[PDB]
Amino acid sequence: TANIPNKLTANVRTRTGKGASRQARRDGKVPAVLYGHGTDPQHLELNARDFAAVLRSHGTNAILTLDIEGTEQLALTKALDVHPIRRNIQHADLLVVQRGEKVTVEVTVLVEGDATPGTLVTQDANTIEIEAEALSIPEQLTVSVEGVEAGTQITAGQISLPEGVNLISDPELLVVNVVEAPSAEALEEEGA
Amino acid sequence: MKVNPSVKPICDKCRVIRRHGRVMVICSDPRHKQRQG
Amino acid sequence: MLIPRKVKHRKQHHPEQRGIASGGTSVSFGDYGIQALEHAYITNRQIESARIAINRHIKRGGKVWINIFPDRPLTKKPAETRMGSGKGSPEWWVANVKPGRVLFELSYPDEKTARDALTRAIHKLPIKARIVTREE
Amino acid sequence: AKRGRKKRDRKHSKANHGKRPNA
Amino acid sequence: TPPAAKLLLKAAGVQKGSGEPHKTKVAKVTWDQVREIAETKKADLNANDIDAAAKIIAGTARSMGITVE
RNA sequence: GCCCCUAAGCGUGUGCUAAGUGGAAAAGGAUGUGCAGUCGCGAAGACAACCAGGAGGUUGGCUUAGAAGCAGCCACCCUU
Ligand SMILES: [Mg+2]
Ligand SMILES: [Mg+2]
Ligand SMILES: [Mg+2]
Ligand SMILES: [Mg+2]
Ligand SMILES: [Mg+2]
Ligand SMILES: [Mg+2]
Ligand SMILES: [Mg+2]
Ligand SMILES: [Mg+2]
Ligand SMILES: [Mg+2]
Ligand SMILES: [Zn+2]
Repeated sequence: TANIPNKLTANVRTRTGKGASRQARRDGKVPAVLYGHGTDPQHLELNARDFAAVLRSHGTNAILTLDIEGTEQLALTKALDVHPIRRNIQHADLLVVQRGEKVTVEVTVLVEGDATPGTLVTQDANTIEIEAEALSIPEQLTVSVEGVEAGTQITAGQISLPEGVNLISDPELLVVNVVEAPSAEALEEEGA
Repeated sequence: MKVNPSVKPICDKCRVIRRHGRVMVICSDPRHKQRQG
Repeated sequence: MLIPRKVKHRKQHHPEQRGIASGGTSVSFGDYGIQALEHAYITNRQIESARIAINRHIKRGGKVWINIFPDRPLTKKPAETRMGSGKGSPEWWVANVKPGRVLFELSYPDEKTARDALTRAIHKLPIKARIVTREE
Repeated sequence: AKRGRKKRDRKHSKANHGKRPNA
Repeated sequence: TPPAAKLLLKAAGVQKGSGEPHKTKVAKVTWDQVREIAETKKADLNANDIDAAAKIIAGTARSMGITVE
């Protein structure tokens, strides 16, 4: 597994603060900070359409090559501020990474498969914490529940990781709990 | 005729139309015939 | 009905209906949820009504979480009383709901039935709400 | 009744700038 | 030719089937018994081979909660 | 504030509204119309219309007076 960086144009911000930031978002740009082991925070604007499309295609942890005044820098999406109501990206934290660097990242665990017919699959962890190379970060880990019967408890230690990928979350975390499907009687008691 | 603020297609043969500024549902089943008002 | 077992202060100032919810704004237990778009006091009677609507629609084979508990008391004075003579006795239990707050969550295998069930619940609530998923 | 409503609504005129005595 | 479900009933030795196809297993029926039902149903099936006809009969066994092994 | 009552624009440029909306109102209902943006299918003939096929095990188990795809419950297989 090896991901190619996605190119985004970025320009250094002339002004900082909420006034400047609100204007940037109104003109369709998202403010971002780039910070790094090199301890050299840069203040950037990204195009909102382009950045959003990258996140749709490659998930929250996409690897980007930023073009800053003509200098290409490799960076990883560290964190996103998303407005609870508008669902727009307000701000991005970008971490500078060199190739072959270990990065701790939270990845999305998808559930695939037909559980046994009387079963309900409940997912208790949306996410797991992983160590991987900058370029080897899987965009999604899939666990299969295709066969498990009631009572089974898929834990984080039981999920397939590609080569290079290490588990930082402790193995005892429940990712999937499989339970026998509630009766109508149990629905009526739950939350009464 | 049903006359209600909410008019909904009751079966898959119900068609929503606008006629003379009213929303209406016309259908082959005369029970489902209804008018916004 | 959901009532707290005890409260330290049985007569409280009204909860303030200001600001966007800073906590509980995402679906954390189920795959679908109801997200508030308006400020309201949601009472325990409305929560019960909404939850039973969801249960009836799915019949069985699903799980409903209620992310909101009505622990805020609202008082009422006895009927036909003049102003004054002390604060009324507690009468309603409400949750202070802010826009962005996820009120109900549902896990169900079928998306179509799940969305319909949550719509049935929304019509029971005093506010405007939308269906939200775990996905971005 | 409509009297109260109409009286208060007239505050939203350009000249009142959204305020008026007695609402 | 008699109903395939009734042939499964007589092959399993039970008088009524499961009310919960998945949550119950009234009995067990060898693939050999299923193949014999297929051969005796050959005048009433779309299948080309007896193997496919037996798979058809095994579909009926699933829907009525009979284990085929 | 600037058509006339009524001093000053029936001002200029580009759009929007058909409701006299403008010149009151909620939950909610709704192929109204404009602008922008995700995603599906399509010249390997899509969407609408019309011609033809839509089936065999089988009336799938259970429940019932009965239940044959079409009260209800469980499962939802296989073949040409
Ligand atoms: Mg908080
Ligand atoms: Mg009144
Ligand atoms: Mg004049
Ligand atoms: Mg003017
Ligand atoms: Mg003119
Ligand atoms: Mg003019
Ligand atoms: Mg014009
Ligand atoms: Mg008017
Ligand atoms: Mg209105
Ligand atoms: Zn109809």
